[PDB]
Amino acid sequence: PIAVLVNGGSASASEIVAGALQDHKRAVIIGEKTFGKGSVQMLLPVNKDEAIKITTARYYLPSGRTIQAKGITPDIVIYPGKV
Amino acid sequence: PIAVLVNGGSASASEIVAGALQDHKRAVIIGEKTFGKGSVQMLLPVNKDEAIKITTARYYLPSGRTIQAKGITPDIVIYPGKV
Repeated sequence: PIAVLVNGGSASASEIVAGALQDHKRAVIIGEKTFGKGSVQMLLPVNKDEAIKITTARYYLPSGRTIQAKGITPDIVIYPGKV
Repeated sequence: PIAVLVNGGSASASEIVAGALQDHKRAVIIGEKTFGKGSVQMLLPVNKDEAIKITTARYYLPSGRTIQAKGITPDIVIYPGKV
């Protein structure tokens, strides 16, 4: 058994696991909505000493739905607080 | 699926339904510890018009443990409050 905890501070790779497991029903995502990330920033030179960091592609979760920019909705939504 | 809720104000076949499901893994008891009260009382006549009210037997949960006066310990323990 698995139980992944996510919140508004999770991005990119931490959303791939939290979304591939949820789409495969391999875990229960608990927490809040995740920080929308999931775009790769390829660095390529342009000038002799300067370059550009430009978004090139985005990767989508096993279903097909995209991380940008909705994020992951946990199955059991619960905000942080005292027990 | 089932999800039973119990509280310290439950007893006397409120722990037969909760206890039997818990021992058969048919539900997930949630709440606080129940008020331990398991016993059978009868009114055996002893004299012409005098009788005694004496407990003779209790009911033991499917496992074989007793309700009086341990009660039912929920699998998930929480207390009343605002989420």
